[PDB]
Amino acid sequence: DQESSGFAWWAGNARLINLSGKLLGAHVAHAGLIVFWAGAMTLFELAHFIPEKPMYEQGLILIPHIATLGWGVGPGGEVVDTFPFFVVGVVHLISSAVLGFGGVYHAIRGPETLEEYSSFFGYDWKDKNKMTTILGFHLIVLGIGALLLVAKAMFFGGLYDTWAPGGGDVRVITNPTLDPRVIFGYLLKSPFGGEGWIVSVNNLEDVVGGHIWIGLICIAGGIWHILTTPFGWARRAFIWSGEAYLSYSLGALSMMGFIATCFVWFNNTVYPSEFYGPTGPEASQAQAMTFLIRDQKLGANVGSAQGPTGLGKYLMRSPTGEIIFGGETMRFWDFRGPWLEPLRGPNGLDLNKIKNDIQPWQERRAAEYMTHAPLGSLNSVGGVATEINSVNFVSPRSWLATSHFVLAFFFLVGHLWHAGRARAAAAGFEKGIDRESEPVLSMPSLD
Amino acid sequence: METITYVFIFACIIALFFFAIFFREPPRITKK
Amino acid sequence: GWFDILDDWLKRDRFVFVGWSGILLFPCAYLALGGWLTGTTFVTSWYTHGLASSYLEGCNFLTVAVSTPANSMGHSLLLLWGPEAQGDFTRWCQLGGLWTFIALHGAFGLIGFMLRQFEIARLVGVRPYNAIAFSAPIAVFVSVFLIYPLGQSSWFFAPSFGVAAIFRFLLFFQGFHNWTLNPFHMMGVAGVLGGALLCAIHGATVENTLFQDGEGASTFRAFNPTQAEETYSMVTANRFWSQIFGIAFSNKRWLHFFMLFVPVTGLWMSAIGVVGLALNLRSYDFISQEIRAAEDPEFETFYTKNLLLNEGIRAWMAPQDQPHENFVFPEEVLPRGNAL
Amino acid sequence: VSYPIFTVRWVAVHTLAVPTIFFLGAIAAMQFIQR
Amino acid sequence: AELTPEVLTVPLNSEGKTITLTEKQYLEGKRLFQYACASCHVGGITKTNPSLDLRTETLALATPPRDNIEGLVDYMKNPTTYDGEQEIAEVHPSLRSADIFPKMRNLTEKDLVAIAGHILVEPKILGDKWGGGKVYY
Amino acid sequence: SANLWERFCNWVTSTDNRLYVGWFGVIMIPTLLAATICFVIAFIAAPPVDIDGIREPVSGSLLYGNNIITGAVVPSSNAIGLHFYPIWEAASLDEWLYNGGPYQLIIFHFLLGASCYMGRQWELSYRLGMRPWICVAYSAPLASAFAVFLIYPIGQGSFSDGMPLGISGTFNFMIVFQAEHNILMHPFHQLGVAGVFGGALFCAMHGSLVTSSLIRETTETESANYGYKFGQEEETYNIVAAHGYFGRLIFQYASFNNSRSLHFFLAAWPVVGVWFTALGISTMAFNLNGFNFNHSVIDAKGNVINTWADIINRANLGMEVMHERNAHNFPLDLA
Amino acid sequence: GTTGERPFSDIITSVRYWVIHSITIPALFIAGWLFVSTGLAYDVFGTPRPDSYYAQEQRSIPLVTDRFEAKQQVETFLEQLK
Ligand code: CLA
Ligand code: CLA
Ligand code: CLA
Ligand code: CLA
Ligand code: CLA
Ligand code: CLA
Ligand SMILES: C=Cc1c(C)c2cc3nc(c4c5[nH]c(cc6nc(cc1[nH]2)C(C)=C6CC)c(C)c5C(=O)[C@@H]4C(=O)OC)[C@@H](CCC(=O)OC/C=C(\C)CCC[C@H](C)CCC[C@H](C)CCCC(C)C)[C@@H]3C
Ligand SMILES: CC1=C(/C=C/C(C)=C/C=C/C(C)=C/C=C/C=C(C)/C=C/C=C(C)/C=C/C2=C(C)CCCC2(C)C)C(C)(C)CCC1
Ligand SMILES: CCCCCCCCCCCCO[C@@H]1O[C@H](CO)[C@@H](O[C@H]2O[C@H](CO)[C@@H](O)[C@H](O)[C@H]2O)[C@H](O)[C@H]1O
Ligand SMILES: [Cl-]
Repeated sequence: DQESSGFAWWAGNARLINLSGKLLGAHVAHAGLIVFWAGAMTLFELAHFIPEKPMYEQGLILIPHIATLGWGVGPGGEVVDTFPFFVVGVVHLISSAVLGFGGVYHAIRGPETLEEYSSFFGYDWKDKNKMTTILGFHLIVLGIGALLLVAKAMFFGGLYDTWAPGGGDVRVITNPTLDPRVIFGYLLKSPFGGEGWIVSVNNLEDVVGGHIWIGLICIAGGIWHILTTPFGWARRAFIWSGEAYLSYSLGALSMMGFIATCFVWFNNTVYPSEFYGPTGPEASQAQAMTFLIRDQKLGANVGSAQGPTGLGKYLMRSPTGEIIFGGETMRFWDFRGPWLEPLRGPNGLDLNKIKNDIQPWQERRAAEYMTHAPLGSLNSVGGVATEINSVNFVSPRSWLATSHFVLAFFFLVGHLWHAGRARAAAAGFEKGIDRESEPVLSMPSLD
Repeated sequence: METITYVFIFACIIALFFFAIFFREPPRITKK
Repeated sequence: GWFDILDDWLKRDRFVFVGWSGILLFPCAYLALGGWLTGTTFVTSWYTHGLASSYLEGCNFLTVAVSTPANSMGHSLLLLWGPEAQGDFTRWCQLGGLWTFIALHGAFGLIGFMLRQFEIARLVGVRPYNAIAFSAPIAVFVSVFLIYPLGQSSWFFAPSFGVAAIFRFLLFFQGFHNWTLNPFHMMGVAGVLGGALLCAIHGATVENTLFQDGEGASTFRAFNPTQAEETYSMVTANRFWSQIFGIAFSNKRWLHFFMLFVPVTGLWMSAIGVVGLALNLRSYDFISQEIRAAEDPEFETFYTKNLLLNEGIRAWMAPQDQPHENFVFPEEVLPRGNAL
Repeated sequence: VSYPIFTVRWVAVHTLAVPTIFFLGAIAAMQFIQR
Repeated sequence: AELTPEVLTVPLNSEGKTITLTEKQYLEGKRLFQYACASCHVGGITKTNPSLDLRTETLALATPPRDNIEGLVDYMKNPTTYDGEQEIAEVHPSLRSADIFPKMRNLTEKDLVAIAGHILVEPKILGDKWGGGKVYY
Repeated sequence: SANLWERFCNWVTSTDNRLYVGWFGVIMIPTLLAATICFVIAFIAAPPVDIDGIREPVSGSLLYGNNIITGAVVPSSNAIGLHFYPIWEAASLDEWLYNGGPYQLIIFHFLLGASCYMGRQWELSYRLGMRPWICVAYSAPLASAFAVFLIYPIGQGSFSDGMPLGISGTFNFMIVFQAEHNILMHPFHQLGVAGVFGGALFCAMHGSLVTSSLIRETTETESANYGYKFGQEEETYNIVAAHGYFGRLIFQYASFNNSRSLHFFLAAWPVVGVWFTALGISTMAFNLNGFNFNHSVIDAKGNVINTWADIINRANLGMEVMHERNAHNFPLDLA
Repeated sequence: GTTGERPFSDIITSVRYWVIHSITIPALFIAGWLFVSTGLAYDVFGTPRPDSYYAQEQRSIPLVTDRFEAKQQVETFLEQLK
């Protein structure tokens, strides 16, 4: 049916731009690979998982995702039951077979096109309505999902709240922030130091609350598109084609990819330092904690200690007056964390609490996190580039963040590429300048 | 004295830029 | 006459053209490549640099290398049958005979190859600008792997053949010669960096300024291997750049000559800079800067900063990097900032 | 056509082909040396 | 140039008596030392307090003496300050505090002996490297 | 008036402008004029900047003792970190020039405009009926400025760790980088140099092959260039003679005969390589550094047998141990 | 577009080819393998065995210090059971 007199081999999948049916097998077969992975990897992680040892010290990145939703863990991120892990893993792994079946089926047996084998499923790219509608269906499926989380947290068990009053623990959220003024406030937050935008979310109420809003707002738009067609501008503005639509979704993922990179790198809440590693700033903070703690025991008055530059070996002031840790760590004075907060006063680190309220669990927390900063090599040798071999470790936060910046990036190229193609395809010149009517040749010389 | 020399050459390169962009030889087709 | 028969045979059009040049090229080119591949996996650099340097010892593709000879050897050609090795092969290996082997052989191999271009050019009847161009890489190899160490104490300070073993050559040059601050190295990079730009930029300008000569999307097939019309709108390209950059080509003959010039000139300059580093005639400091830094302790530029980085590189490396000097730097003498 | 066997191309191909495999064999063996 | 049983002969107790480890214990210690120490004691130093190292001499002047299997072993069970005038099991991994330092839960007397042996054997092989820091890398 | 705004949009978008001020241009032209104008003044007259937040001003402008090679525009303070520092955030300019305010005003406007510059490289191609993608080639060098001016700082927690705007200031960025990340030992940088070396290489190959196989139409004492007229129908060189020579240098199937496949390769190589180099800096911005083979090969007793990888570590320690003399107060460099 | 040589494609497909190389290729492989595994390579290249970098006690390097009497000096380094 389709061969070189369609597209070139290495652009093969573009030969499916107009075979709805087969183009469905792909998406159903692909969606299989993701479940397969998710499932197959979880079991791989669990197969190697050692209960009495930090998750971040085991190259885990899925078990910690489950742990956050309050599963198999308890006080301080202590692993209680590995069953929920095994479950989530096998279930996915199975569903991968189910989906994979459909994919293979729709791509090599079933109808090569859909429009005729059922007009409901068959579709037309330029069919502004079918499009607005299918989009509408998916906008609801995703919306239900957003609530599927709100449920697990409020009814089915909770989530891992590291800020837990009694100290990190699985907690049931029964008071989601629904106040729009606050929820949407986040979107109006600067993305720079301090005000961190979305990534500044720091308590589960907002997380849960906000997801409540998204679920509804999302399904609402799902119905709205089901029941409509793009207006006028919406039409005189966009390009309506198979590629153009792709592109738009490409640029969309890219952006979400960058936002994700920063979330796992900066956020403490939805990414508990207990399962992942300590954050970049969190670790630099802990070094200051550790040594202010040490030397203070040797009889040093941290409050008045003067360092080489005359700035304050242990404590100094930020640009707006607050008391922070000194040293290069002055750049991370925006770090907040369960272990360190009880030392903060209304003006920042309180010299009295630091002087006699430091608790042992904090001293060892600071020590732990200090010696587990997110520094490591490709071959997984934890530490600074000049370090010695021995401690095989690279923070999950480093792995996640890099992988996703690469993907996020290439996708932005993907966007540019597929969008550039769509605009030339539409107007129609994505295959060359018309030897005959060469546009440039009809334009006045600027010379 | 040095500052002046550095800025001068710079100022000269920018002048060049101008003339190069706006005072090139109009690029003529076929009959050249 | 046999000569013309010998010729006849050589200049015969095979799969892999031999030619008179080949009589020099292939023997060498293969020996050079061979010696490397040999040492990389079998010979060590223990008796030479106190370093493991082959797969057989545990090195991976990055850490392996054919290390230079001892500093004792000096500039000795280190011939298999010379005063050093004395005909013995294994000793030769342990004294780094394999370095001058790869070096000197590959050297002739670059001569042979350029000659080849010259010979094949002549036969096929085309202009030799492919040979002129290749002078650039010769210069680099010649000045760096030969002229340089010829100015130093011995072959020991020439770049050792290997991946990592080359990175230290880089770090060394920063630390000891403050090479990055050299006008010639800069031109060098301006050319290589600028050359890799023309490359990319011209390529894209062509692929996105093409005429349609086919009905397919994959426009590759739509090309006439047999000349005729220009395959891309040279006229459109001109207008594009003339409006986005302000300047734009308009004489493919020049646009292409320019592409030969930029990177070949760059490498030539980077060579001269090194020919000067041989005598240690480096571009290390700016005297006016040093004088002000001496009298005034609060004057600080990104330059002074760098020089301190060099001091550290030299002090912390010199010991295991120049074994023949039996350096011993007490912990208290080692330059270091606070805490680190 | 009636193509020959031992040709110039063949020689070359082996000068690189033969040693290579001999090395890949050597190296493959090193993966087991220890201490 | 090898790890002879001659090198694996390290002091067992304070009264001169010695014990001889085996290439199995050694490797095993080395593995355990990585599992529960490297984190902070990589290469014989101490990241969260660079003033105290694992150099045998340092352990010799410790109080009580911690430069023999018996010593280090006690330490891994009930840790103290260099003068021994204060127990630190609360902020230093040890058996009496495995609830706080899980990595120490598995650890059995067999394991503690290996880790201890490693500490006395390493400097024997590496020498100055073991104690010092980056200066010796 | 057919309608002012209707007209405006026709001018902006006009393909008859000497310089195509596009839609993207409307953002570009201003941001780029600010970046450029602020830079030039800074570089010439700005006063010392406390780059490391330790009250130890680094003067990098001509009028304050620098020359073209040393001079630079210094990065915002470390006291500032990633915080936004617009002029209206300072009690005074004196305060703004001391904390390295100019740096941000410049990097932000530049990065902004240089992106639109890409957006424009698309637009004009559209208004002219030519295929897009050129702008995608320019995504590589841009994706680098981004990596070196923004990603790395975001990753490291401060703009003071972004690459300075000056010659020597850049060498500083490099030398230190190497020490903290051992970049030379990272796959992505290597791919980077392959692309750059390769590019220059290929740039020379093409350049010569073509120039050497030009059809004669010029005198013996006449510039061989005149043999070409702007707006020619047929080609100016024998791409069949070119391929004929190059195919014999190496061997036929290892040589291009399709000008389109030649030029795709010519563009693909450097752009792909630089893409990786940019991803390298953007990746080592989260501390996933190069291979660490320190003390890998050890002998039968346990002794450490050095490799060139170790000689590299010493050179790195020298850099580590000496950079930022007075900025560190603790053991580990986690920032 | 052609020269005398028999089009690789044909050869890499000829059952004769494999009938020959299924023997030849693994042949060469097993040879080199043995070259390493029999310790022969170590002697052909004077490369130290894991237990031959230093003498038991010594921690010094066998650095060759003078060209002409180098070979002689190297031999002595092997002496101290290095
Ligand atoms: C959202 C996902 C997405 C989707 C659905 C598409 C879909 C499509 N793309 Mg786009 N693309 C994307 C993202 C996406 N792309 C991104 C992020 C980029 C930037 C790099 C591109 C760049 C791109 C280009 C440059 C081209 C397309 C083309 C096409 C069309 C044909 C497909 C094809 O050529 O397959 C054939 C696929 C291959 C030959 C596979 C190449 C393999 C990759 C490069 C290796 C990745 C490495 C891997 C991770 C390593 C594993 C190790 C290995 C040893 C096993 C198709 C409509 C083509 C077209 O004609 O345009 C309309 C085309 O030329 N795409
Ligand atoms: C994309 C996200 C992602 C992330 C963040 C991780 C993260 C992690 N993985 Mg997982 N993994 C993934 C996807 C991912 N993985 C997939 C898709 C698979 C199936 C193949 C696996 C299979 C897998 C296994 C089997 C294992 C891990 C392990 C690990 C952990 C150790 C990392 C490591 O050792 O890397 C080392 C890896 C590299 C240095 C490879 C870099 C490769 C890059 C992407 C290639 C760049 C080339 C480019 C594409 C070339 C194209 C150019 C051309 C077109 C011109 C780490 C937590 C390990 C673990 O759990 O042990 C503790 C482990 O054993 N992973
Ligand atoms: C994400 C993965 C992916 C997916 C889902 C598809 C999907 C598809 N491709 Mg694309 N393709 C891909 C990657 C992918 N491709 C890549 C990387 C390249 C570049 C090398 C191409 C190049 C390409 C070309 C050149 C062409 C396609 C075509 C097609 C379509 C027809 C399928 C076909 O020809 O079967 C042929 C059938 C077989 C020979 C059988 C293969 C075996 C099956 C599919 C796998 C069984 C899987 C598993 C082992 C069993 C599960 C069983 C269990 C559930 C019980 C189909 C929509 C064709 C098209 O345009 O459609 C008309 C076409 O011409 N593709
Ligand atoms: C991506 C989603 C997807 C989509 C859109 C389609 C679409 C289509 N399929 Mg395929 N299919 C899929 C996945 C999908 N399939 C998978 C994974 C498999 C493997 C099991 C198959 C196996 C398959 C077969 C064997 C056949 C089709 C056929 C068809 C076509 C006829 C319609 C039909 O079967 O109605 C079926 C009837 C319904 C409308 C009821 C479905 C309701 C189920 C029980 C619930 C699903 C629940 C869902 C998971 C949750 C959403 C709820 C949420 C909103 C709250 C249609 C084009 C037929 C065909 O080729 O004819 C042209 C056919 O014979 N499909
Ligand atoms: C993600 C899924 C999704 C998708 C793909 C679409 C897609 C579409 N929507 Mg729907 N919509 C959705 C979800 C979705 N919608 C939901 C959940 C709701 C309920 C709130 C709506 C409500 C909705 C309405 C009320 C309308 C649409 C319309 C449209 C169409 C044109 C939109 C447009 O021109 O935007 C481009 C818009 C602009 C010119 C404004 C650019 C300014 C943005 C908002 C700010 C700058 C962005 C910045 C980069 C982001 C940073 C974050 C910020 C908070 C600071 C398009 C088909 C329109 C239509 O035609 O209806 C049928 C329309 O009137 N949608
Ligand atoms: C034809 C190409 C060729 C060339 C140019 C070279 C060149 C070189 N080889 Mg290589 N070599 C080659 C092929 C080639 N080789 C091949 C195929 C092999 C594998 C067998 C080798 C194996 C090899 C080894 C094992 C060694 C070299 C070495 C060398 C270098 C110095 C050797 C020397 O002093 O020669 C002197 C030159 C001549 C013998 C030419 C004499 C020519 C005249 C016309 C003949 C007169 C002869 C007559 C008897 C004299 C009358 C005078 C009377 C007073 C006695 C030199 C760079 C050495 C090295 O690399 O050192 C570090 C080394 O050890 N080569
Ligand atoms: C480091 C990067 C770099 C490499 C690896 C490289 C490589 C090559 N360039 C060639 C050509 C060219 N390069 C050119 C311009 C440039 N080339 C550049 C940069 C490079 N060029 C730059 C920057 C330019 C612009 C000035 C031109 C104009 C040409 C050509 O015409 C030619 C070609 O054919 O194009 C494809 C090929 C010549 C082959 C040959 O002579 O075989 C025969 C000789 C042999 C095999 C002897 C090798 C001997 C050397 C001296 C010893 C090396 C030692 C070991 C074998 C190598 C391992 C060591 C490393 C790990 C460090 C070769 C593939
Ligand atoms: C179309 C196409 C394609 C694609 C494909 C795809 C995409 C596929 C998929 C597929 C899939 C997606 C599949 C899946 C499957 C699955 C399965 C088959 C599963 C199973 C499972 C199980 C069995 C489980 C269980 C268990 C447990 C629970 C535990 C223990 C162990 C075990 C494992 C046993 C290609 C490219 C080739 C080509 C062209 C065409
Ligand atoms: C291309 C456009 C060119 C026109 C633009 C205007 C450029 C003007 C640049 C300033 C040139 C003068 O720059 C200035 O020169 C004088 C010497 O003459 C230097 O010397 C100055 O400091 C020294 C002490 O260090 C004093 O003893 C001296 O009296 C004082 O003039 C200044 O430190 C330098 O800043
Ligand atoms: Cl510095």
